[PDB]
Amino acid sequence: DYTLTRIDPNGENDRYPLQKQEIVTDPLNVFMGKLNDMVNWGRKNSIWPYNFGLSCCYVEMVTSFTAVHDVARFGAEVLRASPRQADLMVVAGTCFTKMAPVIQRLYDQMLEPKWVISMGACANSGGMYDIYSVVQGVDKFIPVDVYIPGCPPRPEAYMQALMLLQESIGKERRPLSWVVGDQGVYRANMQSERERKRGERIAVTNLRTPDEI
Amino acid sequence: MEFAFYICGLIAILATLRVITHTNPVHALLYLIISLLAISGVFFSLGAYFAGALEIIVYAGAIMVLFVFVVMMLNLGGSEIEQERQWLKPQVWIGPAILSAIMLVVIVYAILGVNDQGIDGTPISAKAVGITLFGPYVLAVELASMLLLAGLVVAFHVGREE
Amino acid sequence: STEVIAHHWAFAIFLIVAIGLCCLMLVGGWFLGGRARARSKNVPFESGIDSVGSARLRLSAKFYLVAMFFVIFDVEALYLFAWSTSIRESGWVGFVEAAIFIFVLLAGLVYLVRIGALDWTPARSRRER
Amino acid sequence: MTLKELLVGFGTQVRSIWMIGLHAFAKRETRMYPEEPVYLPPRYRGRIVLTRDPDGEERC
Amino acid sequence: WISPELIEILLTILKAVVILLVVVTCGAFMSFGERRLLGLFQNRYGPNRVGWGGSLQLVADMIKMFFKEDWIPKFSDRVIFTLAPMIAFTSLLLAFAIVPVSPGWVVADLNIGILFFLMMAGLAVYAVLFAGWSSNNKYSLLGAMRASAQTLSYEVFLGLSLMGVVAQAGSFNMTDIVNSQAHVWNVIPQFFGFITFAIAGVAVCHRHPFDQPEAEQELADGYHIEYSGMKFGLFFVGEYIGIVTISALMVTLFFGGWQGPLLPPFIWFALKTAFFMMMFILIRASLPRPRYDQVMSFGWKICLPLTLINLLVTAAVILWQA
Amino acid sequence: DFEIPVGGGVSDCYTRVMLKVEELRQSLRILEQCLNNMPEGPFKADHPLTTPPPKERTLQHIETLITHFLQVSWGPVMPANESFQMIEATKGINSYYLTSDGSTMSYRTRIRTPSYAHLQQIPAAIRGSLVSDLIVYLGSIDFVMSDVDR
Ligand SMILES: CCCCCCCCCCCCCCCCCC(=O)OC[C@H](COP(=O)(O)OCCN)OC(=O)CCCCCCCCCCCCCCCCC
Ligand SMILES: CCCCCCCCCCC1=C(C)C(=O)C(OC)=C(OC)C1=O
Ligand SMILES: CCCCCCCCCCCCCCCCCCCC
Ligand SMILES: CCCCCCCCCCCCCCCCCCCC
Ligand code: SF4
Repeated sequence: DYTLTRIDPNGENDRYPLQKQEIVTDPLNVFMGKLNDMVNWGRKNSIWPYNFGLSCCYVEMVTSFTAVHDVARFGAEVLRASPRQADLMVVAGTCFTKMAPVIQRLYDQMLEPKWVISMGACANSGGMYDIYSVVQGVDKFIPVDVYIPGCPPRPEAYMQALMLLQESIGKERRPLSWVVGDQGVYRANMQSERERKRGERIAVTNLRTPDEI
Repeated sequence: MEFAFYICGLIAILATLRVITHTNPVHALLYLIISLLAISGVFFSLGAYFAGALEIIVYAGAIMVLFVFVVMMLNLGGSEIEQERQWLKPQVWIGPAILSAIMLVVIVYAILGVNDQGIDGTPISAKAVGITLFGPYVLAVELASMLLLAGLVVAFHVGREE
Repeated sequence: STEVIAHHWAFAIFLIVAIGLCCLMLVGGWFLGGRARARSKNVPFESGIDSVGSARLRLSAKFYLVAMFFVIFDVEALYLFAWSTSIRESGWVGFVEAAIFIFVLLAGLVYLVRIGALDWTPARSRRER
Repeated sequence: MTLKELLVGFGTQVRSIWMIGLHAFAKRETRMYPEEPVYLPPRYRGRIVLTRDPDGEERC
Repeated sequence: WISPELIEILLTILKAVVILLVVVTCGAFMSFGERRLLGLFQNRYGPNRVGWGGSLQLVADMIKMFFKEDWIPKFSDRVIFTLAPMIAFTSLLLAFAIVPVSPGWVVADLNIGILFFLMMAGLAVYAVLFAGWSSNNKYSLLGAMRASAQTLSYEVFLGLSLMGVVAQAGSFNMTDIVNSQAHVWNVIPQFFGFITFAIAGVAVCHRHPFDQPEAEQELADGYHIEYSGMKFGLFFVGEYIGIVTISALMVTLFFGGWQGPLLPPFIWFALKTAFFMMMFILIRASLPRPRYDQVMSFGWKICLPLTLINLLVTAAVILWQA
Repeated sequence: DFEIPVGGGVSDCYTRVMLKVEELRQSLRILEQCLNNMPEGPFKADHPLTTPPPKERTLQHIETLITHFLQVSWGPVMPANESFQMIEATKGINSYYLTSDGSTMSYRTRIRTPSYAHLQQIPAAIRGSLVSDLIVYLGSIDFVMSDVDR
């Protein structure tokens, strides 16, 4: 129930993303597994976002940064302006055609480990802007870990996607050292939130009438 | 106390030699910083604590403006190192090398011909240096202030762009 | 005595353990964690677009005059460092010498301020009107 | 610069420091997501559903 | 090795090691406390989920930093690039190595003292200079030039601010300085020295409002943008050790250090040092960042004559009562 | 009843920010006046081209159902004319110029925005200054880039 990705920019592959993904089993060792759990906990409980913004979704993201929401409680407030110091790219805005090379460059300039959260309908699929100058989804050329529907998603939805990213990180397998062991990245094939919440979503019967407040 | 003095002297000699025979200006400044740190260590081993203190205090700022001017003009990539490399040739440095060697051996002959009793290494605090500076040596301080003022006036007059 | 060699050993161990700890965490940072591979990984960061030229151009700092004044003022500072530790034994006459020294220092500073030096900001950035 | 400007600036920095200290002595304004549920208005436009009639059949 | 002298040497070495580990741990926990205190200042909480009260956030940060990849760019000068975080980490540590935290608890009882602190500050500027130049980036070069201009601004009066304290104590030793404040603390006679040293010490660590080399709004994080992994963590930890060092030095120089009426001396020293640490955070949260040309003009035209006049008045007062 | 703040003749960063503070205070005054006096009437017009029609009449009348059906599917048919509206936006003056061909879609939609003009003004007002002045100028212009590029 895992997927393995190995990347190779210099290999024979012209289209982005320059990676290969297969479906494998969990490789996980009486102490290596515990140390992998400890580093996964340390990575998931300390995620530093990239100060990269495209459009209105970034405004709601920095609304989440402020005091009335306090995403700092999750340890995700540091907001580095450099790609090298950042661990998470939140594509929060429209993936414009003129900025897709810029987004690809900034994704290349981040360092391992890296995670991608697409925020909003523009970043997910292009959204309302099925237009000549908009890339229909940032996942056309970068691998996206978490998707957030919304236009804009409210800040608590951004923290919900951050918690989903933390749950994804906390059970993935990565190379502990770059000199010993396999260098491929193992990510879990988790159950989707739609089928998980279908039990509690279908059973909804009555809501408050729109004339109230 | 001998070990620190001799190790710092050897480090100063090596860093000075690497300074005078280097093409990279920033690396030369770094080795100059190392050499002056070693000089201050030599000062500290001889009991002149104030001398080493001023060697690190006032030359860290002196080499800092040297770094500022190196960034201002000299850094150009590999072109400046390549241009500096052509000026240094085996004949070019082998010319004055024998002159420096014969001067050094003459000065060494002069040094070895004097009597010795050994440096006791008794520390000299900055209080005694301050007492002597503002006591018997008044006019040295005042005309050194005038000398530094003169150098400042010269620096202002020359260093203006327009 | 014993306290002096004990303090020297404590200072040496402080230096050694500090440098060794810095080296140890540098080695641990370098050895732990997998590497990343990208086509534009080894490119200087310039907000996502390729540079014009390089970052090794010569850059005209406007405060170089202030720098070569700073060296002189640092030497005046070292003279006052030497004076200030022995004020009581210097007497009132030494206070007169230091007063003359400091008066020459402010005379040079007022001269530097008034003649246009120590002012390298552009005309558009002088906050006029 | 003028000495009065320097004194006014020093007092201004002191006043700003004092006000941020009184902000430290104030009440927190954070809504504790996800520990407390987010209050949403009845006509808030979020997840889309298809509803039923009171008879129990789908209204579409 | 059974001798009172050798076990005394071992005890002094152990005390120095304890001081070093405590100040490094205090720098990392001071990063965590900066996050929590900025939350407190800005009507929020900060990290309070990783363990009880967020106490394990620093551990997760350390694990992430150690397992984030440490890289050296191909376009950078590798030796200087690796050297600069080491200097940034170690210079203010060696500056702290002279601070007396308690009677009988000091690493180095130097006769130079504040001179050694001046040496370590003049060596600490070179870390930021080397990081800015070596990374071969344009924002880094601009940040290095801004840091050099900042050093031009502050280092002229950094020592003359404390020369009043040196004149009052009559010596360069920190033990003599804290012993000279047995009757009154040095903040009251040397108040202009106090504020000028506060300005210069905030400028030493490149802390706000004096964060010109790494101004995120201006230079997009400035000189250390190419740094990542444990080199970036080395820069931040060295900055926080610098905060602790400057706070402890100001406590010893202007507030008596460990001297207090009722509490144990280390309790008073820790209370005043934590007070000035939270004042560092209060200064960062409170006031905006000035332009660096204005900073240079303020440091040259205002602070330097103020320190000179303060030294002259201090000498006149000392010789009047002698 | 609200006031329009004006400057002294110099458009500084500080002057623009303080003018926006006074605009915020005047907007608070407008909000107080409209809170104290809000009419009790309809929230939609009685015109046949009001899109969409009121919901309860749509749910229980066939004329309203027909109008709603043809207005949400094909769109309202606005006759062939040119229209223009200029308003004071949050960042300046926002204008819509709409050319209708007599169909249910706009033949031409021209949007004039102030941030375009401000960003074009940027080189003429910051040339010769430092980069810090440019940072303050960027922070004190009140622009977003969806406003500029549209
Ligand atoms: C343990 C160590 C840490 C201790 C923590 C507590 C103390 C921290 C001290 C922090 C000091 C920060 C100082 C910042 C100085 C900035 C000066 C500057 O650049 O001001 C520029 C600004 C405009 O420049 P101007 O000259 O007017 O324009 C010329 C253009 N044609 O001009 C002005 O704004 C004019 C007014 C300048 C005011 C300068 C600062 C006054 C002193 C510092 C603030 C108060 C600190 C606390 C003092 C004690 C309070 C109880
Ligand atoms: C191995 C040690 C790693 C320490 C990591 C510390 C990270 C920085 C925490 C403090 C901080 C700083 C300096 C900071 O620059 C910043 O940006 C404004 C913050 O708020 C988002 C911070 O909380
Ligand atoms: C383009 C001009 C270059 C000028 C270079 C000058 C180099 C001078 C080197 C002198 C070396 C002297 C070595 C010893 C000679 C014998 C002793 C002195 C003369 C009696
Ligand atoms: C926030 C406080 C930061 C303090 C930094 C320096 C601490 C150095 C370690 C001191 C450890 C020893 C303390 C004194 C022991 C003797 C007295 C015990 C009773 C108080
Ligand atoms: S999804 Fe909506 S809110 Fe987000 S960038 Fe697109 S238009 Fe803006």
